Amino acid sequence: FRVQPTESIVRFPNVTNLCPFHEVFNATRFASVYAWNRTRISNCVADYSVLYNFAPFFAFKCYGVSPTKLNDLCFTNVYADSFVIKGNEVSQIAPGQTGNIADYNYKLPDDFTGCVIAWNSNKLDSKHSGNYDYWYRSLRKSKLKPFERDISTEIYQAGNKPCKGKGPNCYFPLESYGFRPTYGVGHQPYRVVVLSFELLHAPATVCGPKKSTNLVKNKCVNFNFNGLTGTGVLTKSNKKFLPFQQFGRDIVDTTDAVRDPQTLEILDITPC
Amino acid sequence: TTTQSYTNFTRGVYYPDKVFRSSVLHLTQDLFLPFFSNVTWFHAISGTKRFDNPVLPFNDGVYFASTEKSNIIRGWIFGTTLDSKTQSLLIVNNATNVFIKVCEFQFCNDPFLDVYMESESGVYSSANNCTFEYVSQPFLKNLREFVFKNIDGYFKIYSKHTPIIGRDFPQGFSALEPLVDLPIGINITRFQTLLALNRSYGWTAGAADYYVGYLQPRTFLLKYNENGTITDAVDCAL
Ligand SMILES: *[C@@H]1O[C@H](CO)[C@@H](O[C@@H]2O[C@H](CO)[C@@H](O)[C@H](O)[C@H]2NC(C)=O)[C@H](O)[C@H]1NC(C)=O
Ligand SMILES: *[C@@H]1O[C@H](CO)[C@@H](O)[C@H](O)[C@H]1NC(C)=O
Ligand SMILES: *[C@@H]1O[C@H](CO)[C@@H](O)[C@H](O)[C@H]1NC(C)=O
Ligand SMILES: *[C@@H]1O[C@H](CO)[C@@H](O)[C@H](O)[C@H]1NC(C)=O
Ligand SMILES: *[C@@H]1O[C@H](CO)[C@@H](O)[C@H](O)[C@H]1NC(C)=O
Ligand SMILES: *[C@@H]1O[C@H](CO)[C@@H](O)[C@H](O)[C@H]1NC(C)=O
Ligand SMILES: *[C@@H]1O[C@H](CO)[C@@H](O)[C@H](O)[C@H]1NC(C)=O
Ligand SMILES: *[C@@H]1O[C@H](CO)[C@@H](O)[C@H](O)[C@H]1NC(C)=O
Ligand SMILES: *[C@@H]1O[C@H](CO)[C@@H](O)[C@H](O)[C@H]1NC(C)=O
Ligand SMILES: *[C@@H]1O[C@H](CO)[C@@H](O)[C@H](O)[C@H]1NC(C)=O
Repeated sequence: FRVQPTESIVRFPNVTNLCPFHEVFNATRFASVYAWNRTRISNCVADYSVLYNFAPFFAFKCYGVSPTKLNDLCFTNVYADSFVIKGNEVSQIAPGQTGNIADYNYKLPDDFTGCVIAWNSNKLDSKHSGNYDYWYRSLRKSKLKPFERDISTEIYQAGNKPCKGKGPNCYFPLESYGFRPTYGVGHQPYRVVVLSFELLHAPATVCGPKKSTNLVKNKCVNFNFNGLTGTGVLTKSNKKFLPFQQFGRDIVDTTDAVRDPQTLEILDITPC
Repeated sequence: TTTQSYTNFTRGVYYPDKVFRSSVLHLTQDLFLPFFSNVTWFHAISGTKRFDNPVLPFNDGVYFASTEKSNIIRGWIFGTTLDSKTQSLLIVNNATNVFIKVCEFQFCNDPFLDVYMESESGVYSSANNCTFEYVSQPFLKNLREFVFKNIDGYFKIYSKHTPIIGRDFPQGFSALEPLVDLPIGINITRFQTLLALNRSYGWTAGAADYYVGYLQPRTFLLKYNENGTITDAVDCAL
C-alpha cells in the first residue's frame, strides 16, 4: 500500500538575498500619507520573522491571506507602501472603510490580499515644538481610486468662484498633523506599512525561507514547487515549453506539469 | 505621418497567460486586436522627414508592427502629457541593447533621435525624478510586431519577428509571445513612435513604415497544437 505519498519534496529557488524589509521598516523618515513611499520587494527570500524582531505592532491584520504564517508562500511581486498616519485613522486602512484617509489619501482595493502593519512611533515622530513635516489630504473633487498617489497641492475650488487665492472660501488641499508628545494614543503618530501580495500561482517568485530538497521521480510524492502544492508522481516530460512558461494544464484546466525551480526541467504530474 | 486605413489584418493574437497547453481549444476573454479591425498605416519617406511625427492615443492597448529595412524605428515614448509635468516611459533600442527608463522627462519639440554614435539630447533636453531603469536584448527581411498593454499598473510588452520574402503581409497565423512585464504603475493615455533618423553626413534619408491598431475586449478561441504553439484563432464577436 503505497498509493499515499511516501516522500515530501520541497523545491524553491536558490536565493540567498534577504528581502530588504529592515530598511523599509527602519527608515529614518517616512513619507506623508498623501504621498506615501511605494517601494518594491523582489528577487529575494521573503523571511517575515524579522518583522516581529523590528517592533511590537499595534495591528497586523493580513487580509485575503489571513494567516500570518507567510514563510511558506512565493509571490510574483511584493510591494510595500509606507506612510505615517494618526492612530485614530489606522482603522481606515482596511479595504472596506471610509474616512479622510481611506477616501482622500490611501484607498486600498476591496479585494486586497496583503497585510497592514501598524507601529506606534510617538517617541520618534513627535517634536517638542510640534512635528509639522507630515501632511494629509482632506479635499478632493472625487474619491481616490486604489493605489493612486494624488500629489498636486493646487488650491481646492470652493463656492462659485474661479478660486484664486486662499482664505475667503478656498482652502489649501493639505491640513498637516501637528504631532505633540503630550497627546493621547488616539492622536499619536503611527508608522503604517501595507505589504501588497500578488498570489498568481508562480510565474515569478519571491519565496519565503524554505529549504529545497532533492527531487524524487517515479514515486508518489507530496510536492511543493514554488507556490503550488499537491500530491502526485513526477515523471520526465516530453512537452516543449516556451522559454517563458513555468507550468502546464490538461484538457480539464488542472495542473499537469511544472518547471523545476533549480534545473528548469519540465516534469509531468500524474495523480497517484 | 500620413495615415491610410487597413481593414484586413488578421493579426495580434498573443498568449493570454503563462500556462502551457497543447492540443486544446481554449476560450478566453481578454484585450485583443479584433479581426478585420481598422488599422492605421503610417508611411514616411525621409526635407528631414515626410511630416513631423504624430502623437497617437493609447486607449486600451496598442498593436504596433513594421517591415522596415532601414532600421530607423528604435523605440517608443509612453505617457500622458509627454512633458516635464508628469512621469513617463521611454523605451529605446540600439545596436547592443534595449534601454527602458521611467523618469520625468522633458522631450524636445522634435522627438526624433539624431544618429551621427547617438545623442540622448536629441530626444529630451533633461529628465529628473527617475524611478525605474531596465536593460534587455535588442528587439530585431523581417516583420517586427509588438503589443503594448497597460493593465493594473503593469506595462506588458509582447512581440514576434516573422520573416517576409515578399511585399505583402504573410497570409497565415503567428501568435505573439510575452517579452517583458514592467512593474511601473504608469498612467498611459498617449504614446509616440520614436524614429532614429540619421543625418546623411534638406537631406535624403531612409524611409520608415509602421502599422498601428488598437485592442478591444473580445472573446477568442485559441487552437493550441502539440508543441503548445497557437496556430489558429476564432474571434467570437465577428
Ligand atoms: C522610498 O523607498 C525607497 C526604496 O525603494 C528608498 O530608497 C532607498 O533609501 C535608502 C535610505 O537609506 C537607501 O539606503 C537605499 O539605497 C534607497 N534605495 C533606492 C532604490 O532608492 C527611499 O529613500 C524611500 N523614501 C522615503 C521618503 O522613505
Ligand atoms: C534601525 O537603525 C538603527 C540605526 O542606528 C539601529 O540602531 C537599530 O537597531 C535599527 N533597528 C531598529 C529596530 O531600530
Ligand atoms: C541556482 O539556480 C540556478 C537557476 O537557473 C541554477 O542554474 C543553478 O545551477 C543553481 N545553483 C546550483 C548550485 O545548482
Ligand atoms: C488586404 O490584404 C492584402 C494582403 O493579403 C493587402 O495586400 C491589401 O492591401 C489589403 N486590403 C486593403 C484594403 O488594402
Ligand atoms: C479608421 O479610422 C480612421 C480614423 O482613426 C478613419 O479615418 C478611417 O476612415 C477608418 N476606417 C474605416 C474603414 O472605418
Ligand atoms: C545602448 O543603450 C545602453 C543603455 O545604457 C547603453 O549602455 C549601451 O552602450 C547602448 N549601446 C549603443 C551601441 O549605443
Ligand atoms: C521631484 O519631485 C519633488 C516632489 O516633491 C518635486 O518637489 C521636485 O521639484 C521634482 N523634481 C523634478 C521633477 O525635477
Ligand atoms: C490618467 O490620465 C487621464 C488623462 O489625463 C486621466 O483622465 C486619468 O484620471 C489619469 N489616471 C490616473 C490614475 O492618473
Ligand atoms: C543615413 O541613413 C541613410 C539611410 O537612411 C544611409 O544611406 C546613410 O549612409 C546614413 N548616413 C550616415 C552618416 O550614417
Ligand atoms: C510538434 O512536434 C514537433 C517536435 O519538434 C514539431 O517539430 C512539429 O512542428 C509538431 N509536430 C506535430 C505532429 O504537431
